[PDB]
Amino acid sequence: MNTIDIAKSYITAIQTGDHATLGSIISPDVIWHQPGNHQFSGTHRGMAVVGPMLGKMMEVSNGTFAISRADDYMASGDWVAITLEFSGQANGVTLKQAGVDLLRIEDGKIVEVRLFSADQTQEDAFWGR
Amino acid sequence: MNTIDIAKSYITAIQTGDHATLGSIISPDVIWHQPGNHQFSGTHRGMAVVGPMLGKMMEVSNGTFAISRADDYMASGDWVAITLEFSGQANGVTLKQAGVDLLRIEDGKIVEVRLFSADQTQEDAFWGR
Ligand SMILES: [Cl-]
Ligand SMILES: [Cl-]
Ligand SMILES: [Cl-]
Ligand SMILES: [Cl-]
Repeated sequence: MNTIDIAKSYITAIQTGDHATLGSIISPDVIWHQPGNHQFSGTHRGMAVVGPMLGKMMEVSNGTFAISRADDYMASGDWVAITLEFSGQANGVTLKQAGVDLLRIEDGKIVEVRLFSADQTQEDAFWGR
Repeated sequence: MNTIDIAKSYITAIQTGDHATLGSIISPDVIWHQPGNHQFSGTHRGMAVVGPMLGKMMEVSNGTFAISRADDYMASGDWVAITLEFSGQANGVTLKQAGVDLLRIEDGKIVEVRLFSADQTQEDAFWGR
Protein backbone atom coordinates (compact mmCIF):
# COMPACT_ATOMS: atom_id res chain seq x y z
CA MET A 1 0.00 0.00 0.00
CA ASN A 2 1.49 3.25 -1.22
CA THR A 3 0.89 6.99 -0.96
CA ILE A 4 -1.25 7.12 -4.10
CA ASP A 5 -3.51 4.41 -2.63
CA ILE A 6 -3.92 6.57 0.47
CA ALA A 7 -4.60 9.67 -1.67
CA LYS A 8 -7.23 7.78 -3.67
CA SER A 9 -8.91 6.63 -0.46
CA TYR A 10 -8.95 10.23 0.74
CA ILE A 11 -10.54 11.56 -2.48
CA THR A 12 -13.09 8.74 -2.66
CA ALA A 13 -14.08 9.46 0.95
CA ILE A 14 -14.54 13.18 0.27
CA GLN A 15 -16.56 12.34 -2.83
CA THR A 16 -18.83 9.86 -1.08
CA GLY A 17 -19.04 11.73 2.23
CA ASP A 18 -17.36 8.94 4.19
CA HIS A 19 -16.49 10.81 7.39
CA ALA A 20 -15.34 7.58 9.05
CA THR A 21 -12.53 7.16 6.55
CA LEU A 22 -11.61 10.86 6.63
CA GLY A 23 -11.49 10.89 10.43
CA SER A 24 -9.20 7.90 10.40
CA ILE A 25 -6.80 8.43 7.51
CA ILE A 26 -6.11 12.11 8.24
CA SER A 27 -3.50 12.57 10.99
CA PRO A 28 -4.83 13.90 14.29
CA ASP A 29 -1.98 16.41 14.01
CA VAL A 30 -2.73 17.30 10.37
CA ILE A 31 -1.42 20.65 9.11
CA TRP A 32 -4.00 22.02 6.68
CA HIS A 33 -3.18 25.01 4.41
CA GLN A 34 -6.27 26.63 2.90
CA PRO A 35 -5.50 29.36 0.38
CA GLY A 36 -7.17 32.65 -0.26
CA ASN A 37 -8.95 35.34 1.61
CA HIS A 38 -12.14 33.95 3.06
CA GLN A 39 -13.34 32.76 6.44
CA PHE A 40 -11.61 29.35 6.20
CA SER A 41 -8.38 30.61 4.72
CA GLY A 42 -5.11 30.08 6.56
CA THR A 43 -3.17 27.27 8.14
CA HIS A 44 -5.05 25.05 10.55
CA ARG A 45 -3.50 22.42 12.80
CA GLY A 46 -5.07 19.33 14.30
CA MET A 47 -8.26 17.44 13.52
CA ALA A 48 -9.75 19.14 16.60
CA VAL A 49 -9.81 22.23 14.38
CA VAL A 50 -9.91 20.76 10.90
CA GLY A 51 -12.84 18.39 11.52
CA PRO A 52 -15.19 21.13 12.70
CA MET A 53 -13.96 23.41 9.91
CA LEU A 54 -14.85 20.78 7.30
CA GLY A 55 -18.27 20.56 8.93
CA LYS A 56 -18.74 24.31 8.77
CA MET A 57 -17.68 24.23 5.14
CA MET A 58 -20.38 21.69 4.40
CA GLU A 59 -22.87 23.93 6.15
CA VAL A 60 -21.79 27.12 4.36
CA SER A 61 -21.92 25.36 0.97
CA ASN A 62 -25.26 23.67 1.66
CA GLY A 63 -23.42 20.39 1.23
CA THR A 64 -22.65 21.25 -2.39
CA PHE A 65 -18.88 21.73 -2.30
CA ALA A 66 -17.44 18.81 -4.21
CA ILE A 67 -14.46 17.36 -5.95
CA SER A 68 -16.46 16.80 -9.10
CA ARG A 69 -13.63 15.09 -10.93
CA ALA A 70 -10.24 13.74 -10.01
CA ASP A 71 -7.78 13.59 -12.87
CA ASP A 72 -4.26 12.45 -11.99
CA TYR A 73 -2.55 11.24 -8.81
CA MET A 74 1.19 11.91 -8.86
CA ALA A 75 3.84 11.03 -6.30
CA SER A 76 6.96 12.91 -5.40
CA GLY A 77 8.81 11.96 -2.24
CA ASP A 78 6.14 11.74 0.50
CA TRP A 79 3.82 14.10 -1.41
CA VAL A 80 1.00 13.27 -3.74
CA ALA A 81 -0.47 15.89 -6.09
CA ILE A 82 -4.00 15.32 -7.20
CA THR A 83 -5.24 17.38 -10.12
CA LEU A 84 -8.96 17.84 -9.99
CA GLU A 85 -12.05 19.87 -10.57
CA PHE A 86 -14.19 21.23 -7.83
CA SER A 87 -17.64 22.71 -7.89
CA GLY A 88 -20.40 23.96 -5.68
CA GLN A 89 -23.27 26.36 -5.47
CA ALA A 90 -23.49 28.63 -2.44
CA ASN A 91 -23.51 32.31 -1.35
CA GLY A 92 -24.83 33.16 -4.80
CA VAL A 93 -21.68 31.72 -6.38
CA THR A 94 -21.56 28.89 -8.92
CA LEU A 95 -18.16 27.37 -8.31
CA LYS A 96 -16.55 25.36 -11.07
CA GLN A 97 -12.82 25.30 -11.53
CA ALA A 98 -9.61 23.33 -11.66
CA GLY A 99 -7.61 22.72 -8.49
CA VAL A 100 -4.75 20.70 -7.09
CA ASP A 101 -4.64 19.01 -3.69
CA LEU A 102 -1.19 18.39 -2.31
CA LEU A 103 -1.04 15.71 0.40
CA ARG A 104 1.95 14.72 2.47
CA ILE A 105 1.56 11.13 3.63
CA GLU A 106 3.54 9.38 6.35
CA ASP A 107 2.97 6.06 8.07
CA GLY A 108 -0.36 5.52 6.35
CA LYS A 109 -1.78 8.91 7.24
CA ILE A 110 -2.20 12.33 5.67
CA VAL A 111 -0.05 14.64 7.81
CA GLU A 112 -0.21 17.77 5.69
CA VAL A 113 -2.63 19.23 3.17
CA ARG A 114 -2.09 22.19 0.84
CA LEU A 115 -4.87 23.21 -1.48
CA PHE A 116 -4.59 25.15 -4.72
CA SER A 117 -7.39 26.73 -6.78
CA ALA A 118 -7.39 28.00 -10.33
CA ASP A 119 -9.70 30.91 -9.52
CA GLN A 120 -9.15 32.02 -5.98
CA THR A 121 -11.33 35.16 -6.39
CA GLN A 122 -14.33 32.95 -7.19
CA GLU A 123 -13.55 30.49 -4.34
CA ASP A 124 -13.12 33.35 -1.88
CA ALA A 125 -16.61 34.61 -2.76
CA PHE A 126 -18.03 31.08 -2.52
CA TRP A 127 -16.89 30.57 1.06
CA GLY A 128 -17.49 34.13 2.05
CA ARG A 129 -16.68 36.06 5.14
CA MET B 1 4.85 41.54 -9.03
CA ASN B 2 3.59 38.34 -7.47
CA THR B 3 4.53 34.67 -7.25
CA ILE B 4 2.41 33.70 -10.26
CA ASP B 5 4.23 36.32 -12.35
CA ILE B 6 7.52 34.72 -11.30
CA ALA B 7 6.19 31.23 -12.08
CA LYS B 8 5.04 32.38 -15.53
CA SER B 9 8.47 33.87 -16.21
CA TYR B 10 10.05 30.57 -15.19
CA ILE B 11 7.81 28.49 -17.49
CA THR B 12 8.21 30.89 -20.42
CA ALA B 13 11.99 30.72 -20.00
CA ILE B 14 12.00 26.90 -19.97
CA GLN B 15 9.75 26.91 -23.03
CA THR B 16 11.88 29.36 -24.99
CA GLY B 17 15.25 28.11 -23.74
CA ASP B 18 16.11 31.39 -22.04
CA HIS B 19 18.98 30.27 -19.82
CA ALA B 20 19.70 33.86 -18.79
CA THR B 21 16.32 34.17 -17.11
CA LEU B 22 16.53 30.70 -15.55
CA GLY B 23 20.01 31.37 -14.17
CA SER B 24 18.77 34.57 -12.60
CA ILE B 25 15.30 33.83 -11.25
CA ILE B 26 16.20 30.46 -9.71
CA SER B 27 17.85 30.85 -6.29
CA PRO B 28 21.55 29.98 -6.17
CA ASP B 29 20.58 27.85 -3.17
CA VAL B 30 17.60 26.22 -4.91
CA ILE B 31 16.38 22.89 -3.52
CA TRP B 32 15.25 20.78 -6.47
CA HIS B 33 13.23 17.56 -5.93
CA GLN B 34 13.15 15.31 -9.00
CA PRO B 35 10.89 12.29 -8.63
CA GLY B 36 11.32 8.75 -9.78
CA ASN B 37 14.02 6.24 -10.32
CA HIS B 38 16.33 7.46 -13.03
CA GLN B 39 19.75 9.09 -13.23
CA PHE B 40 18.47 12.59 -12.33
CA SER B 41 16.10 11.50 -9.61
CA GLY B 42 16.55 12.76 -6.07
CA THR B 43 16.96 16.04 -4.26
CA HIS B 44 19.59 18.41 -5.59
CA ARG B 45 20.77 21.57 -3.88
CA GLY B 46 22.33 24.66 -5.39
CA MET B 47 22.52 25.96 -8.95
CA ALA B 48 26.12 24.68 -8.98
CA VAL B 49 24.48 21.25 -9.22
CA VAL B 50 21.11 22.03 -10.75
CA GLY B 51 22.45 24.09 -13.68
CA PRO B 52 24.73 21.33 -14.96
CA MET B 53 22.00 18.76 -14.34
CA LEU B 54 19.56 20.74 -16.52
CA GLY B 55 22.28 20.82 -19.17
CA LYS B 56 22.77 17.07 -18.97
CA MET B 57 19.03 16.62 -19.22
CA MET B 58 18.99 18.62 -22.44
CA GLU B 59 21.79 16.44 -23.74
CA VAL B 60 20.15 13.15 -22.76
CA SER B 61 16.84 14.22 -24.34
CA ASN B 62 18.47 15.57 -27.51
CA GLY B 63 16.99 18.92 -26.54
CA THR B 64 13.48 17.53 -26.89
CA PHE B 65 12.27 17.55 -23.29
CA ALA B 66 9.62 20.23 -23.13
CA ILE B 67 6.75 21.71 -21.22
CA SER B 68 4.49 21.42 -24.23
CA ARG B 69 1.56 23.11 -22.54
CA ALA B 70 1.02 25.03 -19.35
CA ASP B 71 -2.53 24.96 -18.06
CA ASP B 72 -3.13 26.67 -14.71
CA TYR B 73 -0.96 28.65 -12.29
CA MET B 74 -2.26 28.47 -8.73
CA ALA B 75 -0.96 30.12 -5.58
CA SER B 76 -1.02 28.85 -2.05
CA GLY B 77 1.12 30.59 0.54
CA ASP B 78 4.59 30.96 -1.05
CA TRP B 79 3.95 28.02 -3.40
CA VAL B 80 2.71 28.04 -6.93
CA ALA B 81 1.39 24.88 -8.61
CA ILE B 82 1.57 24.78 -12.35
CA THR B 83 -0.42 22.09 -14.09
CA LEU B 84 1.10 21.19 -17.40
CA GLU B 85 1.93 18.72 -20.09
CA PHE B 86 5.40 17.62 -20.90
CA SER B 87 6.78 15.73 -23.84
CA GLY B 88 9.97 14.56 -25.42
CA GLN B 89 11.50 11.90 -27.56
CA ALA B 90 14.67 10.21 -26.34
CA ASN B 91 16.14 6.82 -25.32
CA GLY B 92 13.54 5.19 -27.54
CA VAL B 93 10.76 6.71 -25.42
CA THR B 94 8.02 9.02 -26.68
CA LEU B 95 7.16 11.05 -23.61
CA LYS B 96 3.78 12.71 -23.41
CA GLN B 97 2.01 13.15 -20.13
CA ALA B 98 0.48 15.46 -17.57
CA GLY B 99 2.61 16.88 -14.77
CA VAL B 100 2.62 19.46 -12.02
CA ASP B 101 5.51 21.75 -11.09
CA LEU B 102 5.47 23.04 -7.55
CA LEU B 103 7.58 26.17 -6.99
CA ARG B 104 8.29 27.89 -3.71
CA ILE B 105 9.05 31.55 -4.33
CA GLU B 106 10.63 34.00 -1.92
CA ASP B 107 12.01 37.48 -2.47
CA GLY B 108 11.55 37.27 -6.23
CA LYS B 109 13.31 33.95 -6.62
CA ILE B 110 12.44 30.28 -6.92
CA VAL B 111 13.93 28.69 -3.79
CA GLU B 112 12.43 25.23 -4.08
CA VAL B 113 11.16 23.04 -6.89
CA ARG B 114 9.18 19.79 -6.64
CA LEU B 115 8.16 18.02 -9.80
CA PHE B 116 5.31 15.57 -10.27
CA SER B 117 4.62 13.31 -13.26
CA ALA B 118 1.50 11.42 -14.22
CA ASP B 119 3.45 8.44 -15.55
CA GLN B 120 6.66 8.07 -13.65
CA THR B 121 7.46 4.66 -15.23
CA GLN B 122 7.53 6.29 -18.68
CA GLU B 123 9.57 9.31 -17.45
CA ASP B 124 12.05 7.02 -15.71
CA ALA B 125 12.65 5.19 -19.00
CA PHE B 126 12.94 8.50 -20.87
CA TRP B 127 15.77 9.80 -18.71
CA GLY B 128 17.35 6.43 -18.28
CA ARG B 129 20.16 5.21 -16.15
CL1 LIG C 1 -13.94 11.51 -10.26
CL1 LIG D 1 -26.46 30.02 -4.04
CL1 LIG E 1 1.84 26.69 -23.26
CL1 LIG F 1 14.44 8.19 -29.37
